[PDB]
Amino acid sequence: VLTSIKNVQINYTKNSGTVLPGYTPSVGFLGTSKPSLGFVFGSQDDVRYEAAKRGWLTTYQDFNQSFTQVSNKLLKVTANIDLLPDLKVDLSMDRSYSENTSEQYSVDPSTNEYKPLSPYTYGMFSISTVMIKTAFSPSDETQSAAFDDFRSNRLIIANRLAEGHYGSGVAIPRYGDANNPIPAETDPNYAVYTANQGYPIGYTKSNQAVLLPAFLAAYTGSDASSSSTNIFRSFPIPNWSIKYNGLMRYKYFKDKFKRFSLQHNYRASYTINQFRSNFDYNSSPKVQDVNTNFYNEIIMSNVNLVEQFSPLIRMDFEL
Amino acid sequence: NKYDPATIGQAGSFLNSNIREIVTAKSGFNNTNVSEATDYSVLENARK
Amino acid sequence: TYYPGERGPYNNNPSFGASNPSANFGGIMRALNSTNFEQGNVEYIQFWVLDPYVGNGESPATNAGKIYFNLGEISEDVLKDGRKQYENGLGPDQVMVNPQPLWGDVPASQSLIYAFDTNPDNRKNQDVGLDGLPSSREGSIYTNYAGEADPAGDDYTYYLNADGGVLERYKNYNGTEGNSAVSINDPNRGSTTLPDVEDINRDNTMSTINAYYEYSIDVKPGMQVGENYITDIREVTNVDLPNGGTTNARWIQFKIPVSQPQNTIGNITDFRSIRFMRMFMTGFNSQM
Amino acid sequence: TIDMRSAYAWSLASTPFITSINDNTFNANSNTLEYGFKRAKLSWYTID
Amino acid sequence: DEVKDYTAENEKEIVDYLAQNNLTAQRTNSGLYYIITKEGSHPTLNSNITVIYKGYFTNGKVFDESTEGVSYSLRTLIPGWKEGIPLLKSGGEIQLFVPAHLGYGSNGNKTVPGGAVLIFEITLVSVN
Amino acid sequence: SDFLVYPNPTKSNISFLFDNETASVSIYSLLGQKLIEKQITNQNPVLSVEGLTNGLYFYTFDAGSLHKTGKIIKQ
Repeated sequence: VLTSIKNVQINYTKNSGTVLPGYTPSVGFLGTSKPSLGFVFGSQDDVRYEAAKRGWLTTYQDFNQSFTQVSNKLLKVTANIDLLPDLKVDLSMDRSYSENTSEQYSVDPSTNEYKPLSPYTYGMFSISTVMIKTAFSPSDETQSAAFDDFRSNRLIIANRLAEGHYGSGVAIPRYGDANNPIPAETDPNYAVYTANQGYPIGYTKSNQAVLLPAFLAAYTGSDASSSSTNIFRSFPIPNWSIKYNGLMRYKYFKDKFKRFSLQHNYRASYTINQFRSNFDYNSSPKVQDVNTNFYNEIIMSNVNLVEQFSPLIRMDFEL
Repeated sequence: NKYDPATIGQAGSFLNSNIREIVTAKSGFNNTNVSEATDYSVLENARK
Repeated sequence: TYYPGERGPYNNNPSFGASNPSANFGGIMRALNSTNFEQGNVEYIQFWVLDPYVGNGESPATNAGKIYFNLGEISEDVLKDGRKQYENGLGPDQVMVNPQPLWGDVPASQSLIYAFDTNPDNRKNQDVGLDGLPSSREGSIYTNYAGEADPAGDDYTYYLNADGGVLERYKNYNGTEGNSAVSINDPNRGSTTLPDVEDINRDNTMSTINAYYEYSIDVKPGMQVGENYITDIREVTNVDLPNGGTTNARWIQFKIPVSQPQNTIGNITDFRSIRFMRMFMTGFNSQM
Repeated sequence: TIDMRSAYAWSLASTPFITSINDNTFNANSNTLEYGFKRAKLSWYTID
Repeated sequence: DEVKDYTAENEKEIVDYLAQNNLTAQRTNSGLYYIITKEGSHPTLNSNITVIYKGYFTNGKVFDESTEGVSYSLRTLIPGWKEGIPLLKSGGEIQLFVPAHLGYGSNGNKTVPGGAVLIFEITLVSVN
Repeated sequence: SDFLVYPNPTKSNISFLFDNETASVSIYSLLGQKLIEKQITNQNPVLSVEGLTNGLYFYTFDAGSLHKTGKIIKQ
């Protein structure tokens, strides 16, 4: 029953790049292979440790140049289906992931051990999702079912993340128990403790790890008790384009029609314009910020869910 | 210095919690000679 | 038109009719687009004004006063309570400051856009003036005039909806309550569509500084060139009036040099940031 | 010249100071309703 | 949803470490083991402490050393610190045996795998 | 975003949305020519007509080969 598919177009681009400063040795007349023969032809494998051990990285202990890596992935799957003789469906699956890593480094004077210093990561992410499950719910300045789901899913996601953090062997500490009572008004954290009562200690309503997956589960129609609480997705859900020149066949040969075609497009994307690695997410015992939230490994400022019926429908017919 | 935003009004800082509010921005300093244009400046919907 | 004997907006003086009218003020203020007077080399304030002691509708010769100008950082907290009042954030279902801040309800939320919606019920609940009260709860704040129809004295009346001469029709045209009716066909036509906010330069922040320069001119019957910043006088002999009569006129040109302030209020030393201009009339006894 | 005589660009003013910041002539220093006790009526317009 | 329980394993690892190395440790009611090596001449829930701690695993491999005094708020720290630091005055030294649920949780972070017992040697020098 | 003069009846500057290639705007403004001749770039398109006068002005924006003319209003 799967013989309907006609084509499956697959495009997959993967760009990479590496800048390694402080590389002492020179090159030859016809070229070089000193770091590694693969590196000259874009190996992208770790040559920092090999170069440091071989002794041809700079020995300056206050070196101010950053080892840099870049990696872009771009998937553009496309397919065609002919479920009916006149009904043509085109599916698309787009994904983009750009990641730039940077760090400084030193070389230990003894043993020539490469030592990274303040590594950080940033980049962009984009994927084709489907949010049609909440597309037609009423929404205005007075009512929204998706926004009510957003408000409700924060506690569910917070409980899931607390069970993930506190490994269920002990009762999850919350903001209203005797261990963490509501402070007096003189304490700065009075309003923060009051605003979130049943929430676990590190996962408040304003925690990004709490209300990002809550936002996604609310506006994609998924259930918060089972949806994925990750930032990046893996499988891009297809967007579609349906064309139907089929109604004319039934009885419209003599029913005043000579041309007839319906069309429908749905294209929905989930995008993070810039995510970074948090410098506060480290091994230090300080694990909570001023808002009493746990530090997140990846921090962003904005996420975008863009849904587009272009067109929702197109009835084009010539009488 | 004592204007550390991470130590606002803990033990010896020069800032109170009122530094967080625009209404009590000047009441958020423990110093005396504080002026709204020299020492600090407040915006209410500053765009990034 | 300045009425020293008429109570101003949001005035709650228990004894206003017994007060000397020359002790009152009536003022307006405005935001300047270009605030750098040193780079722009703003040399003076020049105005051609009409002598109010010559024409047909002349003031009495004893009605002398002063007009003050202020240039610089002027507190745009019109109702001095420390909070910015924007009336697009008012209503029955909105969060207000938990204790009333001495002038009326002020929204506790954060303003985003200074614009009303287009719902007439919301507009009626919101367009209530800088007091924040809809002329029915004003008497709780303005106790000394609670028995009047407009205790705060800030209702808006359209000039084609008023009665009397041209001046009386504009007497309440500057009231901040009810001046943003949704429909243009309302008997009290709007005269604006923006909410009345305590933020004049539209930078979302309510300034509270008072560092400005003060200049002043005298308004007297016998003003002559060479003094009081008067640089020119044009006497118009006979002007054909619409009723077939004739009248005399006297235009006076003032050039107040910005570089020579008469006083300095607050800590201001240069003209590199002149964000507001205010002018207020004072010292008059009768309508001027 | 920068024209300043547009009627809709003027709005009600705060209580002013006359001699200095320490001059309480129009009750500009008070923190009560007396801040508005000296305000008389002013209409500003352009006859239609 | 892959939550995992480590309380029994963490407690058995603490007991094994306290048996192999000759140490006597008092126990709290939440599973935290503390040894007060020395005292000086009590920080509360709101106090900016200064510490010279050093935190390693049960095998001695240090994951977070601080030989220079570092200032913290004591409300942002892991629950093990919140339960151990207020047990000594200024100038004292304490040794904590924080389990996984009182430390970095059951999921862990960089250089700290989930479900790992963390041994801290903290020197509270200031309650500023 | 082809070519915009956002505030046409302005008591202030002109924001002049256009393409990347820089501009050579000018003003003549009611009678003859009174060239202003600013040097608007791609990402700093701000004019200055706030001081001159009030009237219906002629502008000739020049993005290289993109000579687009029009009228602005000083309020």
